[PDB]
Amino acid sequence: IIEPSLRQLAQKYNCDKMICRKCYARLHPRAVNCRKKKCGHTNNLRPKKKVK
Amino acid sequence: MKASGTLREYKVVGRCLPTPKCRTPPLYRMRIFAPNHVVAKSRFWYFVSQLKKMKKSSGEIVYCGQVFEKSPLRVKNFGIWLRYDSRSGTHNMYREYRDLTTAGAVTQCYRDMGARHRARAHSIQIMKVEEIAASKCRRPAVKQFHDSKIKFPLPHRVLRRQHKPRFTTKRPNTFF
Amino acid sequence: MKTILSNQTVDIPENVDISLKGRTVIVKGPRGTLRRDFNHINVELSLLGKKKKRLRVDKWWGNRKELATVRTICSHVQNMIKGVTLGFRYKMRSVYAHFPINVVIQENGSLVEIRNFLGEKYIRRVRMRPGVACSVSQAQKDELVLEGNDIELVSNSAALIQQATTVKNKDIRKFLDGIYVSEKGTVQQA
Amino acid sequence: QVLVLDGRGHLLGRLAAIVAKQVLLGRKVVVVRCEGINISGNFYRNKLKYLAFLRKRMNTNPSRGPYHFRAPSRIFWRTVRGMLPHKTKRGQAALDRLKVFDGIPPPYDKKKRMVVPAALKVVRLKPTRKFAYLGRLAHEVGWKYQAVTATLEEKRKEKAKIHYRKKKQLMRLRKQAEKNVEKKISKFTDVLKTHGLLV
RNA sequence: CCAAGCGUUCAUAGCGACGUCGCUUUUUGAUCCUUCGAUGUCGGCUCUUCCUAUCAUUGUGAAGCAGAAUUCACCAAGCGUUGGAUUGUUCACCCACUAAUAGGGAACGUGAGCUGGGUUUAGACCGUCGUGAGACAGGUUAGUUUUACCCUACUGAUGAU
RNA sequence: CGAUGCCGACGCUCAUCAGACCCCAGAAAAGGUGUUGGUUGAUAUAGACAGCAGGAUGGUGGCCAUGGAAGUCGGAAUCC
Ligand SMILES: [Mg+2]
Ligand SMILES: [Mg+2]
Ligand SMILES: [Mg+2]
Ligand SMILES: [Mg+2]
Ligand SMILES: [Mg+2]
Ligand SMILES: [Mg+2]
Ligand SMILES: [Mg+2]
Ligand SMILES: [Mg+2]
Ligand SMILES: [Mg+2]
Ligand SMILES: [Mg+2]
Ligand SMILES: [Mg+2]
Ligand SMILES: [Zn+2]
Repeated sequence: IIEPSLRQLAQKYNCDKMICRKCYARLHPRAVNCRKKKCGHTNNLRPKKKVK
Repeated sequence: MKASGTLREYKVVGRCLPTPKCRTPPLYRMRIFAPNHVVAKSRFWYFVSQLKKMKKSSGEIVYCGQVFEKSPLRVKNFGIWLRYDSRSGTHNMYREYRDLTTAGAVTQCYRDMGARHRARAHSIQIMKVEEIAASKCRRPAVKQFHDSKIKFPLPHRVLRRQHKPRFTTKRPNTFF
Repeated sequence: MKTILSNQTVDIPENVDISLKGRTVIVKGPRGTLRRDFNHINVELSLLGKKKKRLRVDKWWGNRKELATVRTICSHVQNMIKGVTLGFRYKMRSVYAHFPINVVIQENGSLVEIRNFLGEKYIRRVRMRPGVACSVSQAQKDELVLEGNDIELVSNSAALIQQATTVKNKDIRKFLDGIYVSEKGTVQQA
Repeated sequence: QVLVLDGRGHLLGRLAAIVAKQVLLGRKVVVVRCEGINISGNFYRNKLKYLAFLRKRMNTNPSRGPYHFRAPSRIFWRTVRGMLPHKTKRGQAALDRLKVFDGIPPPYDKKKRMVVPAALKVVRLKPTRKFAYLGRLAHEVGWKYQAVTATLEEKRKEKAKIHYRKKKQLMRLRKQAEKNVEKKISKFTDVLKTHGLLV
């Protein structure tokens, strides 16, 4: 179906991010503040839910 | 108060009034910074009234003189202990400056609390000024000048007197 | 607080030859010649050292924001020294679950056609940046190899042929298909 | 008897505020090359600023309400008209002295043109602040003759470079005649030297 | 906004008690400032433009997003948001289609534009009240809807400099 | 639009909704690793903060309370 190491790439880009609970931005994994000016660079982030 | 012009550095002493009980009261020296002696005696009474149970009427000013500088030709490092109010609360501070005179550094401290913290000349309360040795300073904006072979260029010399040649042929130069 | 001086120093190797017309650093070496005008930074670039062993950047009286532009420059010049002496090789793989991503290189590398991405009938054609040579490699089932001197061009053409192949209106957590940059490296080793 | 101001490198409101006073002082001013003028503040900000001007039209008959000139010359003229009493016969007479142009038309292409160092961008604008060219901004807000003025400008710079070379030549000749003649102008030079004209 | 709980688990996918901070003037009030030598007072029909607090469509971010369907959010008001049974209705309700059948403003847009069903003169009927004349945001039925040729605006038509 | 066309002083501030002067004609709670200044408290050549390994177990799968929860669903415990 797919190889696990080629799955780590696609998950590194499509699934392994952080989301801003205030503006739904898509921030890199090691993010503390959102980068969008529309939320105030809020520090209220969460992990991008893993698919099941 | 209003930090007009350059502040002078005044030395005001003053005592309560003689009475039958206290045949002679203790004198009280203060170290005021104000535009002129008329404002210096009024800040002397502001302070003495905020410390001792003593008012302008119940007392007297024994001496109000200006204290000059002991070395106005040596660049010094003054450290000041502020005490001021913001829109919400009141805070103590400690700020450092490089200047030649103490009253100079205090004028620069009033213009600095005005610039950075928008604190009017009447909220501020200088409580201690002290000439500090260059190896006791803390602010990196003032430690950076403690170099013996200091060297830097003036890199963007913006043209002033823009209106004397107001209409000119050649364009201005900024490298010098 | 304005800082008096803030400076760095890139160390040029004896193999490279570098010169600068003001803030226009041109770097010539074994693989080509790269020029990057820095006229928007307001620093002083000095080509000090006899035979030019090093390049020294200076910012006089710079606030915190302008002190950032120092290491940025010293890192772009070292990415030109690197992309002129070694090169930039952006090895990248193709990930597909069912429909194989049939990629093909035209125009001697300056164009890439991607067919059958997610079983679609639209043939994505991607014009490469001028200086970036893509080529299907060997020893790896499905991957491309991008090659060039300028990292901004190689990395941007890789971002172009990565963003071209994106899933739309689906669940990008389950539909993990695309052409992703796997390895960043150099043409010849060191 | 006339001011020829090169609009390149100048700030919009500062140039206007300075022209609108000489013009009111009965002085004939000609602002040339009105697409070199650059406003302060990042481009997209100045775009949104002029697009908002475009959005102000008369709701019942737009053929009457604010006229939005799309050329840089007429945008400068329009912004000088804000610094004049253009509703009185001394502000209409004022405006009748201003004469704005895009590029350098051939009445003023062969003319030394002045500069206003009280309004330049290098003088009036910190180097780390962005700005917007009035030419580019007019092109992206509905100016059509940018690609024509560009060629008609390069076709002029190529023609002036010849004059400047034929003039550096007429100054090398003169700088070497001031050496072939130095023997017999030796008495007329010291008199120009003891009075600071030739030192 | 905070976050006790809901959500198999898990405060913040989506919600949210206890509190608390604001926005609007398309709800009703409060006030009585202008108008009583009169500003024609409900709806509907027709017609234009504008708002965005987005139902649909374009481009996107997030899910308890496998797909399909569907929720939350963003840039966004360009372009759409219908045909009918009942009621004077506004509102409401149902049928049918649809991509969707979003909410609104403009003197609660619009009577020298119409209509005049309702409201709201004088005629009469019924009920309750009053000894009575008479009363009833209680029902019923019949009941005159005037003028532009002026100035502007707009639409077209001559011409003027 | 009369008067700074001073070589005025010192700083703060970038706004893809900037800001701009009693009454006054428009905003709050709550936020920001935007930037600037302060306060208190730590550790740093007995070598820090980052950055690239191992190892987190014996008792113990602790007792507890449950259909069972074993360093992880609850609670007092919380010692070698
Ligand atoms: Mg779907
Ligand atoms: Mg729960
Ligand atoms: Mg009237
Ligand atoms: Mg009337
Ligand atoms: Mg009327
Ligand atoms: Mg919106
Ligand atoms: Mg009405
Ligand atoms: Mg009417
Ligand atoms: Mg009527
Ligand atoms: Mg009727
Ligand atoms: Mg009746
Ligand atoms: Zn965010």
